[PDB]
Amino acid sequence: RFRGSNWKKSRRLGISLSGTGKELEKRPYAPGQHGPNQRKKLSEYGLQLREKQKLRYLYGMTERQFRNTFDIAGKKFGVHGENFMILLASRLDAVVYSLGLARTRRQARQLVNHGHILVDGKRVDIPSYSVKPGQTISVREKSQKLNIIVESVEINNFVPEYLNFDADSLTGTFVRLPERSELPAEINEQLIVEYYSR
Amino acid sequence: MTDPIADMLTRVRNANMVRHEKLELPASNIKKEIAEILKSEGFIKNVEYVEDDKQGVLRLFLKYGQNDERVITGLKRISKPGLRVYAKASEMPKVLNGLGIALVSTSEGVITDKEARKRNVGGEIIAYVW
Amino acid sequence: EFEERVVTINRVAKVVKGGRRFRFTALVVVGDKNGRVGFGTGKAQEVPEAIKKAVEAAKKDLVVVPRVEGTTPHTITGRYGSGSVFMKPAAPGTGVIAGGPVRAVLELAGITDILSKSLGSNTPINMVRATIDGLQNLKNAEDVAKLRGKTVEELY
RNA sequence: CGUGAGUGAUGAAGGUCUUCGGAUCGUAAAACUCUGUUAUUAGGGAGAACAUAUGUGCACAUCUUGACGUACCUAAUCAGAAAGCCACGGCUAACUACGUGCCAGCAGCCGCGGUAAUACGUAGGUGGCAAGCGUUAUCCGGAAUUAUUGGGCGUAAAGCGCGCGUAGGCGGUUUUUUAAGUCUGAUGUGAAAGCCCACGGCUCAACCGUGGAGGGUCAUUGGAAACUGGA
Repeated sequence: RFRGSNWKKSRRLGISLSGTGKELEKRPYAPGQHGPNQRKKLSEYGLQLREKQKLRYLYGMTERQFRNTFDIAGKKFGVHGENFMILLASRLDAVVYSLGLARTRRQARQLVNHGHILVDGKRVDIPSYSVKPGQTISVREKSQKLNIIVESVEINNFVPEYLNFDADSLTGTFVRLPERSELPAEINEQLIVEYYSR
Repeated sequence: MTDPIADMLTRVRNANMVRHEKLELPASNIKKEIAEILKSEGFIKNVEYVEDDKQGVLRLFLKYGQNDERVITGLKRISKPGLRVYAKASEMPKVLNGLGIALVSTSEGVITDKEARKRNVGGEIIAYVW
Repeated sequence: EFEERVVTINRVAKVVKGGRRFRFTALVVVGDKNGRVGFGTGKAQEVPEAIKKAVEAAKKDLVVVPRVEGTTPHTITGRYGSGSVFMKPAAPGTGVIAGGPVRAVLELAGITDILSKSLGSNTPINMVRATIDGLQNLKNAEDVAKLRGKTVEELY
């Protein structure tokens, strides 16, 4: 949806969490123009905007397309501060990042056709799938065994919580309740819980 | 007297700055429990009983620490004549969840803020002198 | 033991009788690694002896910054000079980033729940003076309770 | 759905800055496999719901329809193309060579033009964002700025020279009053393109029941007087 390089997400933002090594062959200093100079200090509203831009490259849906995402991480009752990390893992990228189909989120959004999609009935080729207690995000009859669906079947052993994945199946249908602290913590919570409100 | 607690607010505050153990607040007809509403906690310490004659003068009996430490860091006026700060069932405030006693008078005379939400009423506490 | 933040060492091209005198004004934040701001400037020929010079001559310009339950007690401002700041509360278990003004003010207050705010300009001589203006004008829980002189749960 | 890479030769035939030092527009890349999600003909088919022998007290029988008739989609798996315009020394996330050289450009803030303006114009570009991009008039971030939270009674934003007088705006009078008053009282009602505590789906859009809950009610004295200006 960004149609650009996916290597500037760990340079303009301060929370990428998409790859292990990225500053090994790059230059982990400051920005681009003044990359050989010193760094700065994120502003009050800037830190909440930097995280939004940091999640802008991470989340497939950008400004206006992620309406539900922001709407579910604000008005929704519960821990408003940690509502951006709780009610935001209901996408189709989580299933691919828990079964072993795509290591990135952008590739996980395009893995809703090449990889497992048939979630025990009606499927969805969007970046977010309605996986609830009863949906088994699996593959189709003709696309039972794919190349991107059965790529890292043995390379990705450790799986995440509230997710299921096996050999020649990769059907997620475990717990429906997820963790609100089972995600990277680099951005502020109350800051985004107030700024968004406005 | 134009302001009921005019000298009252300019006495304890001044006595809590120059460290005045005994105070001389001009007692009136409602200047008794209004200057001793914090007798439950320890803000204005406590007193035996307002003793004078037809609105004469009332003491506050302020107490300090070893090196004269004031518990109150300056007292300002809030509920005065003219406007009315009646706290109904709108929204009751909270900070440390229970500590001292304030200005919440209804039909029980002088009560604390512990049951302020229970009664859901917010008035001004007052009392006569002797 | 003490989080000393040496931002930069402003130099000067003195055009006096001497060819080119070099005066390095090493700038270092005099923080006590707790929640105080701290700011001192030196003027010695040796930066190391100049950084400590302002840390031993200016270490009482700090201000005690308490915390409620892991969130800024009050969103204060800063009206001292050109450069200004702002206190934005966040969740106790969070973090900070880069991009804006000074970073040695909320970083000293190990809480990871405050966002350092200071637009004004880039001049780092009138932007840190506004940060201490709001830090000293901060509103605490009991601090405001004494202002009214009633109960702590009667002014919220 | 959104338009091709499961794969992948310094991925060049030599150029992008090149003091050529390497990297690369370049895990761009060949030429296929791949990726399905383009056709090829297709037969297709809620506001508003009960009827028409003469056999039937706000109930109903032989016999009452079309101006139509191709979302999400994992499927045929032809090959149907996210480009763009802008700042680039910047302010403000952004550039290299030439060509210019107060000629022209640039031109909110800056300013850059009388020589070495990567600020100019072309090429290789870069930061942004999203099927596009620069423009014109219209609220609020900007910031309290007739100050209201948000004005002084002096330099600031502030000395009516007017010395003699009731604008009812307002300036101790003890006690003292018959109840100006602070918190109780008829409550049925308590509805609402109303923030409805939930309530329905249209993937990207308009698919709407809950009047008691439900606040957005519709118990706050008749009342306890030693008290704004007036004793």
